[PDB]
Amino acid sequence: MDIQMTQSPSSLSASVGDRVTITCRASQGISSYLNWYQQKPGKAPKLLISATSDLQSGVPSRFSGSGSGTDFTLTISSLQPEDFATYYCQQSYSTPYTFGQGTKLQVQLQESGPGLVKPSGTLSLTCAVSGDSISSSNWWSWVRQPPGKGLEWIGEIYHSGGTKYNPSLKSRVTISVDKSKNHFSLKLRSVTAADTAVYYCARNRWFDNNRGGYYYYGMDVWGQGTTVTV
Amino acid sequence: MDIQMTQSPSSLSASVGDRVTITCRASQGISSYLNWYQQKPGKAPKLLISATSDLQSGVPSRFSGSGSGTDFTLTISSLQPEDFATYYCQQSYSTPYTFGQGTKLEIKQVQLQESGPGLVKPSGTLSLTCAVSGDSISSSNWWSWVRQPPGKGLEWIGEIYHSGGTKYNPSLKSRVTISVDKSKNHFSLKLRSVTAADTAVYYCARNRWFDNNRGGYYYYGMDVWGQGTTVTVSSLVP
Amino acid sequence: MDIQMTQSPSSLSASVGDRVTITCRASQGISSYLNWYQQKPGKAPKLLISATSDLQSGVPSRFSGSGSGTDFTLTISSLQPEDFATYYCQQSYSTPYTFGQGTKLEIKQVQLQESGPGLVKPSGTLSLTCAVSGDSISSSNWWSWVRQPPGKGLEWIGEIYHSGGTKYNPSLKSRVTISVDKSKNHFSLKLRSVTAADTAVYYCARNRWFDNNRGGYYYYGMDVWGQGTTVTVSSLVP
Amino acid sequence: HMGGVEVLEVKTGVDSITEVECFLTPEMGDPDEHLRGFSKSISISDTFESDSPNRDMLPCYSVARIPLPNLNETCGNILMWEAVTLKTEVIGVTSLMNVHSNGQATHDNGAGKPVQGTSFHFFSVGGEALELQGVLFNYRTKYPDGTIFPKNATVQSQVMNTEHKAYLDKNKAYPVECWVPDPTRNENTRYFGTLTGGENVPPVLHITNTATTVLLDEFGVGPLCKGDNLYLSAVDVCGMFTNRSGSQQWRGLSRYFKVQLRKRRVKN
Amino acid sequence: VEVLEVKTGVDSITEVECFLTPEMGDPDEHLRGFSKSISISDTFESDSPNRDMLPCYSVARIPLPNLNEDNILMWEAVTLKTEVIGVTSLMNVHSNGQATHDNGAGKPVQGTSFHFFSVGGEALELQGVLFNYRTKYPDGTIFPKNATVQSQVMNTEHKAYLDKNKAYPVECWVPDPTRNENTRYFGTLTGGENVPPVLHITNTATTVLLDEFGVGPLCKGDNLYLSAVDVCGMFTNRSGSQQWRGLSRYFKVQLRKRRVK
Repeated sequence: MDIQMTQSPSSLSASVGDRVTITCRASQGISSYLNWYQQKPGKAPKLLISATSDLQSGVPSRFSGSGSGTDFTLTISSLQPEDFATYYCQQSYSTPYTFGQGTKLQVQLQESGPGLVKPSGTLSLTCAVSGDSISSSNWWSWVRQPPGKGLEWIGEIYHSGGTKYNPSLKSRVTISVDKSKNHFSLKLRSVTAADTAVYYCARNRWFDNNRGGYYYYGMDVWGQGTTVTV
Repeated sequence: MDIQMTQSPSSLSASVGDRVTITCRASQGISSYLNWYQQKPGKAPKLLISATSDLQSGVPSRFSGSGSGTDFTLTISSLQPEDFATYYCQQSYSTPYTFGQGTKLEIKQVQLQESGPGLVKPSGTLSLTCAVSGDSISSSNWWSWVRQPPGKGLEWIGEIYHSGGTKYNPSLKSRVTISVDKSKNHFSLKLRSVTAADTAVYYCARNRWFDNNRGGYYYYGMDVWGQGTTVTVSSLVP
Repeated sequence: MDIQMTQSPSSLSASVGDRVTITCRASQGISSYLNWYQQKPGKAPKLLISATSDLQSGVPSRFSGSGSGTDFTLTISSLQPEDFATYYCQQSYSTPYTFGQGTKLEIKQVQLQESGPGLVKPSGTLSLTCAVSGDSISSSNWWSWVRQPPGKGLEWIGEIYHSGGTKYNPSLKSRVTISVDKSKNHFSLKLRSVTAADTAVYYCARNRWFDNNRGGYYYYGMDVWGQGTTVTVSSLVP
Repeated sequence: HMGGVEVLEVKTGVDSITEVECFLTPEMGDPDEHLRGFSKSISISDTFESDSPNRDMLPCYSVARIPLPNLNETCGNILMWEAVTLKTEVIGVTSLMNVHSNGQATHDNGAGKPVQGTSFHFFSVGGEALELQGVLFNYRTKYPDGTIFPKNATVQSQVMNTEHKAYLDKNKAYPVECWVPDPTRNENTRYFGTLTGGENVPPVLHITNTATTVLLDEFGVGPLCKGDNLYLSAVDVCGMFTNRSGSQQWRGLSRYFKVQLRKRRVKN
Repeated sequence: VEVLEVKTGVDSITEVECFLTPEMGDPDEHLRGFSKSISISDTFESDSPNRDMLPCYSVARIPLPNLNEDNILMWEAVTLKTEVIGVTSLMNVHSNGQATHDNGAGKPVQGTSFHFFSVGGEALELQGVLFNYRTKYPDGTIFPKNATVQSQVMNTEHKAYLDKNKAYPVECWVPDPTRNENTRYFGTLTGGENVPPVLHITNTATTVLLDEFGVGPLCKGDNLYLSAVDVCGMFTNRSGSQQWRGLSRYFKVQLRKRRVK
């Protein structure tokens, strides 16, 4: 199911102590399956809000979310200096998971791999999982961010080997898992210029929010990220 | 069901290595029943994608498709010289199968063979045959006729099954006949009372369904095409 | 159900050999229950197409129809001199049957016979008879009255069945009577309290249904028309 | 004859019993060479007066006349075959699990909608033709040429007109909707029927070869076969099949009959 | 056979117990008990169902203690206990399902069911009946051959023995009522796409297999044939695609020795 996520505004300049509201729109109804992320420059995205309005542990009480179906809102109660970042919405209603284009205002994963690939070659990366078992009940994901662009979900693997892939990449992607080393891997065939990006690995886990219905997923742990240039 | 497909842009020029996206809209929801075709100048169309996003074997992985219901997108990741072509969407949700108007992209085995007279007098009967080689007529697919008038744009005429059942475009049903002959391994087209609007390149095609595990109505795509034959309506006889 | 049909364009100038498409829109969905008629100057309308796309026998195969729900198209593949006429769509989904306002195209056997007085005083009673020959009144179809005011489209008055049941246009129900007489093989129209608005050409017609295997509500079309009789409302007596 | 005769003792001995076994195929209308077992698409009239259903749209009663071994050599002190027991079932009940052929999706990417809706399952065993009474849903229906239907129908035919009396004496002729077994007659027949209305009702079909119905009446007398002929009648309209367009067709199935008979003496 | 008296004595009775597993199509190594997603043909003529989409009859041939070494004795099937195994598995409305509505539970298994079982002294005898005679049945199934339009109502040419597993599609074949003299069979088709499974279990119910004359199935060659179909309905996954779901059937048959000629 293809759902496009549009945010507004593209950029916002505000002064400390102001009330900030970012909004987004889904190309079709997605009920309450909507997540918000914070990305500081050079860092991996950080999950703030899952399931429209559930604040993550450790994100300050000034952040809040609301909305329904097609329209949602992220709100900062009183802006402070640390809030300078790019904020992304992400529908979790249906794969392939899609993010908004962004608004400019412990488990550990580490990723390694070449960094330069020849055109038509094979990108290959590996995510090292520390502090948790690969055989835990979550999905292990790959997300990439092209230069000066938003986030694209590549795909996910379960410890048992099952995969879900972005239909845009299905014909040339493989994701694998090796419980021996507690690592999962990404292979992308026939690379072109469009594949230059920072690639992230991430844990896509479900939240027991007692809402019922389809599992609510959110990527709550991110690797540092690696740049791959073709 | 009457389903009009609208494609955008109608033409585009780009440079090798660029990312191009072509869009199409359906006049009603067609769920995931949407195919894409590539037609290089003077050649038959070639199936690229079936069922919104399933790539044909041999199609380079830089092609991708997506969308749902009313709106669909064909994406080329990194434009390459071989990609200069007219790209057509086609809804497979309901007969008559309908194509979009085509997007011309300018850059800066089974065998089917059509035969028959190249010339037909006005109000005469156009008659063509498609010989099927390297595959039996008795296969589990439809045998189709598609035409492309000089101004381009593909129109599905109809199709036949080996046991004799037919489906015709309602615009042509009063004057078309499609027949099949298992003993000669061919199928035929007759179009009565022709006018200048019948001057076209006529293609025969295999319309087969895809075992893609999605469920519901069969997903059909025209994956093998003949080379095409021109039929011109003219009063003058050589 | 009150269903307004709107036709586009209202007038059209074209040249011999042109492709011609006339559209019509229904004020609510009518599924496939849509007919097309051709009216040559000074003649009765003639049914071209029933049930969106079924061509009448004897109609040239350059005519086709398509559409769904609220939007429909009549197409001439290649325009020919025969085809100068006004074209009407007609929804057959719900009584009162309603016609479009008409598209005038300019290019650059059962028999019914109407009879009755040509003149009626204001407040008087218009009375007409439709004689049926080459078919029994007892056939399985309705017997209809349709009228056409001076250069102003088509209005269904009502219909009668051989066993005496009637259907009337709600705009006329208070003042109209239709009757049938099997012994004389005719049916009749009475319209009381006439005014100048009743000056018109009055047609009788056979409204029969088509065994087209689509299923559901009977598909009706007026396939045989009388030649039309003018009635003028006037205070002056000869 | 149950009433026009004196019914005496049953004959014993090895040759005193016989068995009839057969299938009655359904007559749903058979609109073309590919659609045996289906009706034509159902078409809805605009008024009661204008109801003129096509012959191919009207399911009919099925009937077979089965000759039995000739007895005697007339009338008088005579032997007749009497039907004692019946085994019956519908044949092909699993064919209704074909939800993949020419169907309408229940929802996007779903299976086809199965056969469902109004059903009539009916069977009879008699020593003479089933006796019929006509009852019309709409007395102004025009029944088509080639059917045998209640004639000179009046508005009273919509509840009870005793003029409409007939014999089920021809196949593909008596439409199910216009005729029912005449409860004032049929002394020499045993009949059983169930109508389940409603456009969504699911078929519920049981099969087994372990169930027997006894055909004897209160006095221990079964149907007595006039002229040594056994009459079997059936209707098995299972429901409607729906095409993708939404057009619907009646779908019927065959019925199996196994009847045991014995010789009985009668007089007059 | 002239069927004579029942042998008595402590060695004169025996018991068969077993499970027959369902044959729903098993489209891959994760989907035992399920069919492939059901696909709908565009016309009757083009109906070409995949083998993995067609449930088949299950059959087990059970050898019995050998009698007569090389008038003889035959094992006679007298009573049956049977039930569907795993009926509570249908309460899983949390795995891979379609929400009944926003934030609701998963839609349960429901729709057309066929529950069938037979006990016989030889293979179940089958009669072919086709919904659509023009269906193309796939390689690896055994289906009514040389089908004609009469195959849609009754073609006496389509006679078969249920003599192989994963082979005879349920939708093509029924017990032949003109045969099966030496078999007892019971079945129920419940149609409709929203009909709920109704499944009873108990260990207190016995079905007697004797006919009018007090004779049960007589096991030719000391072999008992058990057959079963338990299509419980369809599973709907989130996309809406639907798969047949089947369950196993338990049989316990008591047999006794009977003399025949």
